[PDB]
Amino acid sequence: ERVVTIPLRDARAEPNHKRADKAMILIREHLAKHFSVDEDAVRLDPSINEAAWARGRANTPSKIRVRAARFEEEGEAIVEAE
Amino acid sequence: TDLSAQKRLAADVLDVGKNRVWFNPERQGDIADAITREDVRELVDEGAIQAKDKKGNSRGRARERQKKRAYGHQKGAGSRKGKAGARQNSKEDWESRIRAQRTKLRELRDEGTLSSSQYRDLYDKAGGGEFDSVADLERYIDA
Amino acid sequence: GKKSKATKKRLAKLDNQNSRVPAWVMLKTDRRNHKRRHWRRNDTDE
Amino acid sequence: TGAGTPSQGKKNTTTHTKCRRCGEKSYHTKKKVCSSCGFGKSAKRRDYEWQSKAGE
Amino acid sequence: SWDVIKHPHVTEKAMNDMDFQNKLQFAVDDRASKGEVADAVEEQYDVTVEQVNTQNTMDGEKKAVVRLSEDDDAQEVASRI
RNA sequence: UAUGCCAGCUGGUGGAUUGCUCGGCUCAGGCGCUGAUGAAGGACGUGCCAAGCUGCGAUAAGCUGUGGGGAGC
RNA sequence: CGUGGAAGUCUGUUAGAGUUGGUGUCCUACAAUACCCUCUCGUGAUCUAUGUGUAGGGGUGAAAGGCCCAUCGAGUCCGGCA
RNA sequence: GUCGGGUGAGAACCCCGACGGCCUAAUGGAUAAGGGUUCCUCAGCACUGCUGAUCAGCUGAGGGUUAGCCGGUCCUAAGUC
RNA sequence: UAGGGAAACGUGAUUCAACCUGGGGCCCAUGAAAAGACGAGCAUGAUGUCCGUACCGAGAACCGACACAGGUGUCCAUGGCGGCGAAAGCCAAGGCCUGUCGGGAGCAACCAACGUUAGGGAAUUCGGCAAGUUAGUCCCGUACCUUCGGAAGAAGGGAUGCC
RNA sequence: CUGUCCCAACGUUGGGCCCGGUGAACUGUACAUUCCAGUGCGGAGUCUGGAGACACCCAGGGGGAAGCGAAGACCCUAUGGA
Ligand SMILES: [Cl-]
Ligand SMILES: [Cl-]
Ligand SMILES: [Mg+2]
Ligand SMILES: [Mg+2]
Ligand SMILES: [Mg+2]
Ligand SMILES: [Mg+2]
Ligand SMILES: [Mg+2]
Ligand SMILES: [Mg+2]
Ligand SMILES: [Mg+2]
Ligand SMILES: [Mg+2]
Ligand SMILES: [Mg+2]
Ligand SMILES: [Mg+2]
Ligand SMILES: [Mg+2]
Ligand SMILES: [Mg+2]
Ligand code: NA
Ligand code: NA
Ligand code: NA
Ligand code: NA
Ligand code: NA
Ligand code: NA
Ligand code: NA
Ligand code: NA
Ligand code: NA
Ligand code: NA
Ligand code: NA
Ligand code: NA
Ligand code: NA
Ligand SMILES: [Sr+2]
Ligand SMILES: [Sr+2]
Ligand SMILES: [Sr+2]
Ligand SMILES: [Sr+2]
Ligand SMILES: [Sr+2]
Ligand SMILES: [Sr+2]
Ligand SMILES: [Sr+2]
Ligand SMILES: [Sr+2]
Ligand SMILES: [Sr+2]
Ligand SMILES: [Sr+2]
Ligand SMILES: [Sr+2]
Ligand SMILES: [Sr+2]
Ligand SMILES: [Sr+2]
Ligand SMILES: [Sr+2]
Ligand SMILES: [Sr+2]
Ligand SMILES: [Sr+2]
Ligand SMILES: [Sr+2]
Ligand SMILES: [Sr+2]
Ligand SMILES: [Sr+2]
Ligand SMILES: [Sr+2]
Ligand SMILES: [Sr+2]
Ligand SMILES: [Sr+2]
Ligand SMILES: [Sr+2]
Ligand SMILES: [Sr+2]
Ligand SMILES: [Sr+2]
Ligand SMILES: [Sr+2]
Ligand SMILES: [Sr+2]
Ligand SMILES: [Sr+2]
Ligand SMILES: [Sr+2]
Repeated sequence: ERVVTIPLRDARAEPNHKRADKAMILIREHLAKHFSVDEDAVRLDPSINEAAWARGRANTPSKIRVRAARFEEEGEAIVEAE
Repeated sequence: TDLSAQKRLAADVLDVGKNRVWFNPERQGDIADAITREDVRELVDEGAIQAKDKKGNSRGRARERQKKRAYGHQKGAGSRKGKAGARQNSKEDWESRIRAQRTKLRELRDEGTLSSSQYRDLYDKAGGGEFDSVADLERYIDA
Repeated sequence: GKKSKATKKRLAKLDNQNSRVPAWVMLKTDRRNHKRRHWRRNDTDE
Repeated sequence: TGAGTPSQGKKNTTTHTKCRRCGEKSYHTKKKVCSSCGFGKSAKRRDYEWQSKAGE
Repeated sequence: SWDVIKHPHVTEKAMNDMDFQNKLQFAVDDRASKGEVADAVEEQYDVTVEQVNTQNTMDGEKKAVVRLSEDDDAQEVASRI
């Protein structure tokens, strides 16, 4: 378990009106890479969802502090905001 | 589980719109077994099926604006959009003005201040548009 | 539209004709309803 | 307005209906005459020699 | 010659009218009136009819909702037949 | 030697072909009017379970009589 | 000066009606006449629903040979007819 | 639309919650015509659905429309027989 | 001491759709008919049959071969802010995520819709086609011509927020 | 007044491109890697002479196939029609 800062600047490559959707994909991709798990195994708690969608679908925050844990037999990650 | 049939029933039971009825995420299985309207009422009482509160637009910002405008502010040339006679109907203003002038003259006749001859002279002049307001009428009577 | 008593009987018959050929007829003849009418795709009388 | 597709939208009038006499959907409910059997026009059934080829 | 009562209409809604409202439901002949349905039920079951409500069903037949008096019990009349 | 060309083999696809005929086509002989005693035609019914066809008509794939027929239906 | 509130009157994407330009989009279409913006009329010779009438060398036509069920310098169907 | 979760052999699109949106003479409510069972329930996915489907206006089976006082019915209109 | 509401289970006011009732004006235009009702009381009792009644009413239940961006009548025209407004824009009630395929690449060329472009300013083109400019409201002010109505919002100039 | 132009640039959204799923049509005498000349019913990928040419695939804008679409509406002809 550790606290990570996820950069969400690559969501600018995706069209403006859909930024929140890509942000949520970037978060899952980052936690899968850094915690050495599969993207299917990363569980994002609704706190992260509400954080990225806070100012709508177009105005997403450039960064996001996230607390993630790593456990189990197959290997998975439960993640939340702070 | 498909709770859409119950959503329709809960909406009729609670007498609220479908989008405002809430179902407990932990009690989905119990709401799934809810076939009848009596089963729904039982679940309403258990607190499993609730109705959200309907929004009402806040009139606070409007009330503050209504106070400034009643005091004479926020009605300058840069705030007016309609034409002059649209903001105040000229026929309605004449109705307001002339009824007020005819009531003042009727009160002064019932008081004995003006005779039926003086009244007639002033009534006909008021009907001819000689007095702007009631104060302008009183200013003519007092010489 | 407002239907009469006779129009109602006719529409009723058309609905009854819309049923399948029973399971037992398939066994009796040793192996299809050609009058299969849909409310949208097909058209009735009147 | 086009005479094709946009003019087909106004078509919600009932004219031709099931006939009391012949059973065909040809009883014009406004004219009270059947276009198939002639019910409402004649006591005799509507039939014409041109409904078949001349030598048949 | 046609008979008035064809057969009893026994469905779940027909039972709710029998258990709670003392009403028996019948599938009758479509040429039969409310008064004719009333008489025929009294003459066949030895009951007293108060009100008859009819409907021309989408099955081509006529359904009649027949309410009996408080002296008669609808559940007891339906059990013997 | 990939992509691939020609012919064939095994298996498809397709339904020609050959064989078959409960349907047609044409010729011939016989016969030939029905209806207010409501025809012909149509509608809707009618079966244990019955959608189509056929039959039938609230006595509803049927009722009665006589003759034939026969151990099946 | 006021009152009055006339008008095939004006502005108006009110409803509603219409259809100038883009010769835009589409053009095996969403559509056998469509989409978007622009534009015109909008108390009157106004618009509109339903009912009703006029029928083919005949109707109907503020007239374009327009329209009479995607059909019109003579509708459609079948027959004449191979 | 997104994150969780539910059901399921199977879930991007079936259901629950949350978050985020869209519609305001309409994308809301009541109806005429016209449609004709398309309505509700259960069971289903061979068909139909611009992908998928456990969903459905689809498939199958059942069920459902109750009136002295709402319409028809009655009256007469242009007009028709 | 019906009903309904967890509860309270209000009182006054303004503007007032519906509905009621009057006054005026216009016509080379004159704005249905019939059944029925009233006129013509009260009690008690009986009777009141027959037909329709589901659902859709539309960017999927109608017409258009289609779950068609088309077409298709009525009533809700008084929900809040806004403003002249049944306008815009925003938001309730209510409805919806079915104008129903998705995933991925700072995502190239090219195309459709579109924003911004220095200096020049119609040189473009048959032609300012396309785009743009102007704009609401108040004050001042307003030419030729004219059928005296008009032209006319001519033009031109100034103002405009908040406290 | 201005991107109409000088003279074009950068950006925005949807496509376009790659992947899963769904899945048509137009068109097809045959052969077919062509180019330059020539010839031929005088407007040839196919004849003649040369030149060039290892095969397959992706994206592109459309030079050619006198490209595809429609038994030319112009013109003439018919002892044709209206
Ligand atoms: Cl009704
Ligand atoms: Cl008055
Ligand atoms: Mg005035
Ligand atoms: Mg059924
Ligand atoms: Mg009834
Ligand atoms: Mg008309
Ligand atoms: Mg189900
Ligand atoms: Mg659709
Ligand atoms: Mg410039
Ligand atoms: Mg030039
Ligand atoms: Mg222009
Ligand atoms: Mg030719
Ligand atoms: Mg010519
Ligand atoms: Mg001639
Ligand atoms: Na239909
Ligand atoms: Na029955
Ligand atoms: Na290849
Ligand atoms: Na004979
Ligand atoms: Na049968
Ligand atoms: Na005057
Ligand atoms: Na237009
Ligand atoms: Na004009
Ligand atoms: Na003719
Ligand atoms: Na979907
Ligand atoms: Na308002
Ligand atoms: Na530009
Ligand atoms: Na080319
Ligand atoms: Sr249809
Ligand atoms: Sr026109
Ligand atoms: Sr019509
Ligand atoms: Sr006649
Ligand atoms: Sr004849
Ligand atoms: Sr049924
Ligand atoms: Sr006008
Ligand atoms: Sr043009
Ligand atoms: Sr388009
Ligand atoms: Sr076109
Ligand atoms: Sr344009
Ligand atoms: Sr106007
Ligand atoms: Sr012929
Ligand atoms: Sr509705
Ligand atoms: Sr399957
Ligand atoms: Sr449904
Ligand atoms: Sr009548
Ligand atoms: Sr008043
Ligand atoms: Sr209803
Ligand atoms: Sr529509
Ligand atoms: Sr149109
Ligand atoms: Sr809402
Ligand atoms: Sr779909
Ligand atoms: Sr800038
Ligand atoms: Sr110029
Ligand atoms: Sr020039
Ligand atoms: Sr100015
Ligand atoms: Sr291309
Ligand atoms: Sr031609």
